[PDB]
Amino acid sequence: ESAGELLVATARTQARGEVLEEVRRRVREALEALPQKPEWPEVVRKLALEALEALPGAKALVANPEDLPHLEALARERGVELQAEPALRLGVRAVGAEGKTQVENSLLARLDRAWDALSSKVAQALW
Amino acid sequence: IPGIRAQIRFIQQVLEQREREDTFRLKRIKGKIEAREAEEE
Amino acid sequence: PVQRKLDPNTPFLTGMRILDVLFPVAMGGTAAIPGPFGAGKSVTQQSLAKWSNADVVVYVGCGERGNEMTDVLVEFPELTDPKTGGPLMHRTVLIANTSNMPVAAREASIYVGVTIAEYFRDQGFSVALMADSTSRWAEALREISSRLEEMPAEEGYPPYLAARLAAFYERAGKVITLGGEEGAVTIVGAVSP
Amino acid sequence: MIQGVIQKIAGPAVIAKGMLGARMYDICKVGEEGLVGEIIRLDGDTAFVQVYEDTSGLKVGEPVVSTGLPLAVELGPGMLNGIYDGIQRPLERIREKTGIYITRGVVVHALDREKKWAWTPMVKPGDEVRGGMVLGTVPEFGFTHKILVPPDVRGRVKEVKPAGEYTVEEPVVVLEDGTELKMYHTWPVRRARPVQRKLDPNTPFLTGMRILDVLFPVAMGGTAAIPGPFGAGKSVTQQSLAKWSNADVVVYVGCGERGNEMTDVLVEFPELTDPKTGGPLMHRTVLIANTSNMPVAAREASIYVGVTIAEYFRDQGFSVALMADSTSRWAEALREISSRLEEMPAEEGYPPYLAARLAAFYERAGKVITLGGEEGAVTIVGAVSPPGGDMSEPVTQSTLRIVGAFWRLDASLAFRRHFPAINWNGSYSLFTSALDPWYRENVAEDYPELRDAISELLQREAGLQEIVQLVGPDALQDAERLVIEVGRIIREDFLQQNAYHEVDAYCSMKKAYGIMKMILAFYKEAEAAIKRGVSIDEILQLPVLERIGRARYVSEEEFPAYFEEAMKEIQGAFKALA
Amino acid sequence: LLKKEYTGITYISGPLLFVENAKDLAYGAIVDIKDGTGRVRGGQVIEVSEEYAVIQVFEETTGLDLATTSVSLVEDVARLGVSKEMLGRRFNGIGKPIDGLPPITPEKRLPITGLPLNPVARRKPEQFIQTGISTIDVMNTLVRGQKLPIFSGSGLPANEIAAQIARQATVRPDLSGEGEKEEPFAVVFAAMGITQRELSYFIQEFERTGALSRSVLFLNKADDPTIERILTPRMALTVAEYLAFEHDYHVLVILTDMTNYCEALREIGAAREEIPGRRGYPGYMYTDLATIYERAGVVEGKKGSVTQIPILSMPDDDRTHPIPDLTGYITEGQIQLSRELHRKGIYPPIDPLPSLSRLMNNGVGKGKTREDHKQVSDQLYSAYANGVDIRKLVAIIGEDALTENDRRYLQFADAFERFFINQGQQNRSIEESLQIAWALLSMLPQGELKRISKDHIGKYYGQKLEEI
Amino acid sequence: KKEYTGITYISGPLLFVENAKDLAYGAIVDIKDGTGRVRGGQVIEVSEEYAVIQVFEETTGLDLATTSVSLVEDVARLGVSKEMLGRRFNGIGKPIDGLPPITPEKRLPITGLPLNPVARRKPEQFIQTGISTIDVMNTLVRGQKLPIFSGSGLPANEIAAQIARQATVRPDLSGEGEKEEPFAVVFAAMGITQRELSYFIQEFERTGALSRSVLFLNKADDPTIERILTPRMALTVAEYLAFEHDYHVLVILTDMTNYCEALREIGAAREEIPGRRGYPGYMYTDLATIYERAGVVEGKKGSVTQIPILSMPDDDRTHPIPDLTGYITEGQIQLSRELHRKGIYPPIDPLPSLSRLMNNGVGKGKTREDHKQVSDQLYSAYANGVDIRKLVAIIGEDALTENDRRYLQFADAFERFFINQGQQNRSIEESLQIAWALLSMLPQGELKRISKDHIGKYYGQKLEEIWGAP
Amino acid sequence: TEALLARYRERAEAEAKAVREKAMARLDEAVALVLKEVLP
Repeated sequence: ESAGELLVATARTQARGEVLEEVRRRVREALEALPQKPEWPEVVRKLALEALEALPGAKALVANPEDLPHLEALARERGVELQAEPALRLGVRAVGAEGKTQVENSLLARLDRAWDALSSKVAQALW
Repeated sequence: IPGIRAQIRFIQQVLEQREREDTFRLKRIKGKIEAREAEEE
Repeated sequence: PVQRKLDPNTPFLTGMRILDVLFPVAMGGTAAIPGPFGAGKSVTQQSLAKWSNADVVVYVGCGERGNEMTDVLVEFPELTDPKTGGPLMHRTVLIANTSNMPVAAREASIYVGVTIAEYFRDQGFSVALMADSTSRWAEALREISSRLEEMPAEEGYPPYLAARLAAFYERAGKVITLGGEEGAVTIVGAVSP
Repeated sequence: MIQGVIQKIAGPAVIAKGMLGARMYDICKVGEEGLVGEIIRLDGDTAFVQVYEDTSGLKVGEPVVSTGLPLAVELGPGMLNGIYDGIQRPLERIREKTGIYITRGVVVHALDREKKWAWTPMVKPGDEVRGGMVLGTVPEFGFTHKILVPPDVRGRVKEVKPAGEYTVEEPVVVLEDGTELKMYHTWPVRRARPVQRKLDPNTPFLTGMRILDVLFPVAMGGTAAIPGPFGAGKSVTQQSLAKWSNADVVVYVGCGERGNEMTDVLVEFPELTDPKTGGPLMHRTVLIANTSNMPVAAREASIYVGVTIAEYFRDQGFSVALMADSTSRWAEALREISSRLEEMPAEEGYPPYLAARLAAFYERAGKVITLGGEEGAVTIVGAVSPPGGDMSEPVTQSTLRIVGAFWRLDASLAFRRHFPAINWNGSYSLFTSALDPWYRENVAEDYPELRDAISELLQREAGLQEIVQLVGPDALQDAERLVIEVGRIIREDFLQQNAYHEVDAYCSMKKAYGIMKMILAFYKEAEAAIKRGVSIDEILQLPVLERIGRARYVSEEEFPAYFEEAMKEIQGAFKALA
Repeated sequence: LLKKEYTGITYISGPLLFVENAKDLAYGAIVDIKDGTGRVRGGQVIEVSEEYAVIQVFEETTGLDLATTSVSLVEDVARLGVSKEMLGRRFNGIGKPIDGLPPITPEKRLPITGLPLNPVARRKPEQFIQTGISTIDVMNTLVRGQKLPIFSGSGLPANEIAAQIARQATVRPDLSGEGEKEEPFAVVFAAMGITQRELSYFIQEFERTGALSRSVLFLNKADDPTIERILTPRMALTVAEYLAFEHDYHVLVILTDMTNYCEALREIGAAREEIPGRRGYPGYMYTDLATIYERAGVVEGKKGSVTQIPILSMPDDDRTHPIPDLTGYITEGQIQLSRELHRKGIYPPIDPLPSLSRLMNNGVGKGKTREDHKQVSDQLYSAYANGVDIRKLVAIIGEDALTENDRRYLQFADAFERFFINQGQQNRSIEESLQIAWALLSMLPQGELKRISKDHIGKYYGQKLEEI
Repeated sequence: KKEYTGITYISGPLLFVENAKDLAYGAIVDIKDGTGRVRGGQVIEVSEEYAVIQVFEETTGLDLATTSVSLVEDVARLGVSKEMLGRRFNGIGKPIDGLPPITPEKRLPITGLPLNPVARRKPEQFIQTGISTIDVMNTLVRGQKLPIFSGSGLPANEIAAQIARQATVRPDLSGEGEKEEPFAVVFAAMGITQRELSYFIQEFERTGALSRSVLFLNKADDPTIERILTPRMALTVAEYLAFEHDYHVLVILTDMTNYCEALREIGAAREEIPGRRGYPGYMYTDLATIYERAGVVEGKKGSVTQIPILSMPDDDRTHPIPDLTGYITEGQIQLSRELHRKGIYPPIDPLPSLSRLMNNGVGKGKTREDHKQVSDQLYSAYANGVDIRKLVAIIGEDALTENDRRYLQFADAFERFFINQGQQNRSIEESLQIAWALLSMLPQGELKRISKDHIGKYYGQKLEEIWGAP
Repeated sequence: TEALLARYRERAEAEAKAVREKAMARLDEAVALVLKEVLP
């Protein structure tokens, strides 16, 4: 009977899922390729600025040592401290004044937080 | 016999409900007393 | 405020034989209609709204089904007032706070309905106020008292429940208004034990 | 390892300091004696520990050390033929080391660490392994015990030890990552073991008892409940189920039973003989034994330990029969624990989450496709013994909401020397509709209709009791007397079963179908005769009734002959009879 | 798009945990609790103050500590991604797939609590759903947009009745006048801690009828956490409302074992130490159940509809239990099942006397089936009540002491149970059910039918029990 | 030795002591005031901030300035020895007989350890109580727990004293037997009055039963902690004797209702939310710790047998105390108010009485081969007799069948001769003889529960053997 | 008969291929959209 149309439906859904996962893979590759290019310091500075703005008061600013020279300008100007850490790349992380809150602005996390909403737009664009 | 059974069930439910209410009141009062002790000793 | 309280002497004809004959309620009186679910509380209340001899009918939907307020909104405009001859909805005021609406608002709904009824009484009318369920007002009181962390009386209800119900039901009566006219408020309240 | 110091002692409840980092529901060792407890609360730098054993003699300042793992069971070779507590403590070794009393803080390993096992590897270096796959094999009595990769382990094999005799602790497969896979692994008792897919109740669990296998069947992977009246022969029925069922392994959980009832269980099972092999049945059984004076934590964890062991043997690819005795006692233990935690009681003092826990226990049963791709099942038969026998009790009501079959053992039948003492007017099964196709393919195409006819006859005979009581059987007319007597024949020749007989102790579905068909054919011919005018007193004298009387006692290899012969003689009797 | 983590856990006890400097956690906000193992589990903010925030975890708290645990913010409001592609999928009770297919691409993200329907925006449920079961179609008619639960017992076949209603329910536009083309039902099935057996039955039936292609399944099993049991019906009804009032669907929602929902509610309320009600159930259980049931209905200016058939097992077979009582005050009637009829072998075992449909009168009559429907129903109720009364009397004084009138009423009651209630799996048209009803009424004198007008009695009285 | 004077709170039975982290949980402490009086107490909660002492007796003279606390023992312990036989103690072990104190062979904790369930053995030997309604119909087996359910004003104390004076083992009935089998009775009286104390002293001293008994007598005005400790000390002595000197010990606990009320009072004293009907949610565990301490162990020749006596609060078998006791024990001997007020002593109603383990301890090699069937026939005959006795009030005797009248006469004779034995002491042989004499009053043929061999062997005795000297 | 199921299998394979081929054209633009929406 027409119950065999389930095969067509599941095939279509599985193909769409594979396409979306490939799009995500390419996005992750592009993200990890950003720091190598010269345009990375400004985006990281903006990320750190937003992270600080999210804290009513930040005790310190945390980023990988390769970013510390680029973030020193904001760190000293904003008056907050700073410390090196093998933290997540592609962004900067903030620590609350009391030391019990923490805001992270990594792009590898922003992608995870934005994929659920962006999936509909990406699917519309693809098809 | 069904009538007596129904009456027994009704009275059992009433008594159990009253016991539950008493226990809940005791617990709430005890918790309030503990909070008062913690806040002001 | 009122000028005087009078002794009820005229009937509040509900249009139902059992209530009108065996258990009458006067125009300044009060009545409770408790019953288990499926017994016909809502049909009786709507019948009182449809056929009563009251100048103005104030219906209060405290924490009851919303379909029962849609029923009134959709049917009353097509029905005729027993006396005035115009649309029935023209003599009706609806206060709706359904079961899925905010819990704290049930108390406010009771009080708003009673105040509107008292106002129309002050104009010199005979007002019928129907409370769809006072048990839900009691539930709202219980929830708020739970948040206030108060000690409960029987079945979790705050000990001041009887006082609230009394203040509500004692706003009924045939009175001589401050303007010298005569008016009344009949309260028929429904309990959902 | 997290270490602290006792701050407050009040009954079984101990508060510990310096316990920052301790995890919820971890197992902790309290005091110098190392008494085992469970972390039930965390507050600042403190942890609330509820100690299983008595805390007399403890002092403030004594050390509290956290193990870091929750309540877990050791799963591996050496569990069969074992007698354990509610927390998997081998009782024979405790007796050997401590006497006739159980002392505080007796540390003994579940699996013996000195016995050697014959290891036959089934993997080679470079093979990939995933959770549930079979690394190797070991012979345990009559069982090809499969050693399984723990469900949360993956990697590429590096070293596989050769064949030989090894202790359970010895690494036997070392993965490229470095993980060392021993012959056993620990699993939490409150976490259901992973599986690929749960299947449907399509196939039956053959208990070997006619009444249960026909009128109130339980599917492989299903759940059943029996009430334990005194004098109803519950123990004999349970033992017969253990002996004659199609389960490859039997797990028996006593979760708070009386001292002498547990003595009876522990003295009788070792004397039970496995029909499949003739050796002891305990070679195929695991016993969890708890008395009412043992710690409350043990009594609460008994059923979880039992179900975890059953799930392990299921993953090995077996069908396991789990028989929890007096889940009411387990509910009492749960009630006591909840009371000590200062929780709100619901209904008869039971915690509000009694039904949820009972459901989570009963619904680890089911026929499954294991992580290794094999097929196994766990069937649960829990016993509900309310103190007064009232069925409105919360435990019985919660159980009946979740189980698929209810077999009402009744003492009244046992008083009438009817065994098994199962009442067919209060019992029910919710599996028959799902099991119909299996019956149509495996026993006979008309078996369901015959079973329905037998049920209808029993119902009719129940309806006629109000007349037989006022006026004896002799007064009833011929048709009603035929109904009464076909009911007697059913009760005596199909529903009764002597558990101590050589042949009648076990009945196959074919044997039951044959007996039912004979009875119904006799009833049809007898109705015809009564409509022809033959007095019923003449019908009851036929020797064919005597032949139907002995059908129970004919062997399985002989029953077919007996069966067609008796059918022919049934047709002969009434045709010949005038 | 910023991930804010809070590591100030102060107190973990049972299902609750407290976080200190969490002033930026909204009330009702969904959080994410991460442990040292990296395991990620969710919870909800149930109280927030300047001192701490109270979070209730949707699963057990095993493995939580105050050193390595952290809570992050998922959303300020509990939301569910929805689409028209949910049809044909299976979910976990939180929303995640269990069918192996890739996750859904959300067209919108709607709050799961929903919002109350404005009483001015609803229209009156009018359309008649022919369930194929006479006891419902003639006596307890189900109208589209109605919430009509099934009151069942411990071992009675309510799941079978729900499956049969799903398979057979139709609209019958020919009687209504329009004669429109068929508009099949979409089915949203929510499970609240069911056994594998009931789930297997349901899946097998839906596969047999090909319903899964137009169904959404939310499955919370007995092995799943009890706290998540509260989210499942809200997810199901959010999906149903989205479909009905954004894509003009007619959704039939089946919520199975609402008693499990109420047990989970009681467990949570006991944990929170709230003022209880009648048997330990929270004082707000009526409001919580209303927030679920009231989400059904029909909206003015839209073509879709959401109709609900909750299934709850009355504990110990008593209406006066809090769960059936509070459901009765909310729902628009109830279809109660009888253990006696079940023991006699009658399927579906629906006892008319304790069963009611409040919205019956708005969906039966001229242009809404047949003009004799309501009077026939009332006459059947009166006659069956008389028969039951005389059956009670006969159990005391026997049959010989009866009048001819009483004997006719007993025979009517027995024939009613044997032919009207007992129909097996057969799908009956409304006309067939009314024909059987009139044949049963024909067993009584033509002057005992006080509820039927003389015209209808003339029109239909006379047929014998010969339906085939 | 060491004294703690940092007392900071007195209220009710509790006392808070500061800087007492050396005190172990559960310790026993002496409390001294200015007058020099010394009170006892138990440490019930120890914390860094303070320790909580539950004071035995009352606090009618204590003050924060002068009171001090000192340590007696880390764990409640009892010094035991075989010289306890013939002695009377007070629930904490202090002698109250006027004799010097005992010299303990060892000192043993009173919260005894659980018995390993693999060490236990199936009860198979009976102990003769001397009362026919128990020996023949509700037999008591070694290692059994068979409580006596009594009422408000029924003579349970007298029955307890009689069982104490008459209890014996019967090796002669078990094959070749053994040259000797020591027997002892432990007697725990919880919450008794001065009247009952005098009665027990006199009964034990007037027949020489003291020489084989140990008495732990707790009065009603004595402290409640003493009431809770009394059964534990009794069972500690019983286990000592049984499993270290091969005695057969019979433990009689006089009033378990008083124990449970004491438990409730102390639970409230320790600030615990009560459970069902006001009793602690852990009452089941405590009652199991008391009861489950009896049994027979493998490889040991001794045994501990228990007879808990409890008064049903309102003749209600569903009250928590009788309910849990039945849910943990192995039968019940129930006393009858009707039989009591008709003059029958001891008033045991056979119909509601049961002994689960009876079938193991009766038969060949123990009692007699006809025991079980005689008991079943007696039960059935008495039931029919009672039913017919109620029917005759309506239908009259002339409308009954002859068999019915025989059952009527059997019921009358059964009540007058089997249940009503007074202070006599009956061996199992005498009881079985009376049973067969009573059964002879029914036609041989209505005895459907007894095999023909036993009938031919024993049927036909004359009731004059007992009717001539009841 | 099984012929219908085989036909549906062929149709499903064709549909999956068509979806993949259609997607292959615009994938880079989708990546650009995601990058624009994820960056600050």
